[PDB]
Amino acid sequence: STMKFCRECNNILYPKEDKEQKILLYACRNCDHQEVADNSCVYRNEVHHSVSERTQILTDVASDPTLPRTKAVRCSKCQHREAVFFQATARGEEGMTLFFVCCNPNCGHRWRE
Amino acid sequence: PPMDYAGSRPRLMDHDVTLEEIHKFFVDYMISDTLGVISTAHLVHADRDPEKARSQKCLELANLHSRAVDFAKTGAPAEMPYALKPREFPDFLERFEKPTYISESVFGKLYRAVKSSLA
Amino acid sequence: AILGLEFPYEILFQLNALVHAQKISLFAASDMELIKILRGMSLETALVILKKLHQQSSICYDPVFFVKTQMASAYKRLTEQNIMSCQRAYVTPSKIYLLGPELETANYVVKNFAEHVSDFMRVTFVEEDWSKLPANALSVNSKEGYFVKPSRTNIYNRVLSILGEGITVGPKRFEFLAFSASQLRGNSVWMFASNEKVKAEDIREWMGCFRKIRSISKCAARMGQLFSASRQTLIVRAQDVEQIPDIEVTTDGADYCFSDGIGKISLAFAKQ
Ligand SMILES: [Zn+2]
Ligand SMILES: [Zn+2]
Repeated sequence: STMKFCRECNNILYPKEDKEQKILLYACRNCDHQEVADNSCVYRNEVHHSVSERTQILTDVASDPTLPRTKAVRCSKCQHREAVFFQATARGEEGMTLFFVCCNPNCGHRWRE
Repeated sequence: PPMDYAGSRPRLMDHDVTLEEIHKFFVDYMISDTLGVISTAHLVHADRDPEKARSQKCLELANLHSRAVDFAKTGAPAEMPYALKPREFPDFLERFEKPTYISESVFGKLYRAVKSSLA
Repeated sequence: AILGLEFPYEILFQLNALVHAQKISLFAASDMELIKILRGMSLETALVILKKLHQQSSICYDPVFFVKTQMASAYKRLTEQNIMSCQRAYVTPSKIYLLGPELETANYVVKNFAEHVSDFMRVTFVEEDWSKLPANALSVNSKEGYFVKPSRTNIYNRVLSILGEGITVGPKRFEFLAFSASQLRGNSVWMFASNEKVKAEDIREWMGCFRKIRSISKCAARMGQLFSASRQTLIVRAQDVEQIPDIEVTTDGADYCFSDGIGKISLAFAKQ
């Protein structure tokens, strides 16, 4: 995913490998010029999920799923059953611990397992 | 049948103790230390509501008391709810400032008998 | 720095306890004449007159006139009934109160460190009325943003600073060793004054290695569990110890263990 123009004729160069040279080289078919490569890099692409361009807004691809909700747990500050539970790591602890967030709009209370 | 004895999940750190988190835990022990009020609330609810130790409120209070006892072992706060406060105390207590209500349970009868014997 | 001499630590601690008590004011005991008189005398007579002054029913205004008008065993006590003189300190948000060398039952940690009897001090964090600290005085809740987040008060930072920096009394600086399970429920903690011979970390590593425990509460519990009153007995090496396997039963998907802390003993060991 990289390209450069040789100074001799200002044309694109294609990478190639030589067994005897054992070094990356760039030469073009337009003119006869071989130049030494830099950093030994022939491809560098950041992985992205922007494949369905101009299509993720109409059809809901569900890129960010919604957190599950449960009604078995009962809140402490208020007597509301609906709550949001998820797993996340602590500040310094290891593993996944279950958390809870109250769904009452007037409560705004969160507690651990 | 007895209640479940399974405790909370232990919390394990990724690094050794630097003598600071222990101080944080020691200071935070005072905060949210509701060990002494759960028993009083359970006694008040048992004296007020008939058929005590049968409703779900008593089970919740017992679970909270067990968690509070386990707080000294594992860092799991009791999280005492606000709506569970009794806001009323029977005769056989030293909370003179708090409102006092006449109890008609077995404890009330025993306290009345003791008062009559003393007088 | 005002004294700038070789004044003994015990007399200075007793004087501080007197000042903290409602007996003598700060300036009434900071004069040059009083320290000059109390510098060179008999130690036992000085302790006797100091405790007699402490036992005064009313407030003393002139200590100089009062003191003018007035005029080994620790190891045996520990081996007999575990009797030690432990200093007790009360830390309040406003000031600090020193009760003094009150007699109390000795624990295991002082059996092998009986020489530093005065280095051990009990520190309890109480309110101004010497009562328990209310929950509203530490980490008062406040609603900031979408969720409520507790806000630490200045008393929280003061307690943290006291625990970290330590308490300095005379030519000593006490350090945090550990706290027992009973002391955890009463907001009490042990403090040991560091010395050139044995320091707080030396005692901490002598008790055991606690880096294996990765739980904050479990590590503190294991470090403070070895502070209960006990009677000294003979010493047994680590050559004759059994490893009897235990029994475990798993029913209904629940782990039930019969042997939690049970053990086995012989008749000769019981007789000894
Ligand atoms: Zn070219
Ligand atoms: Zn709620």
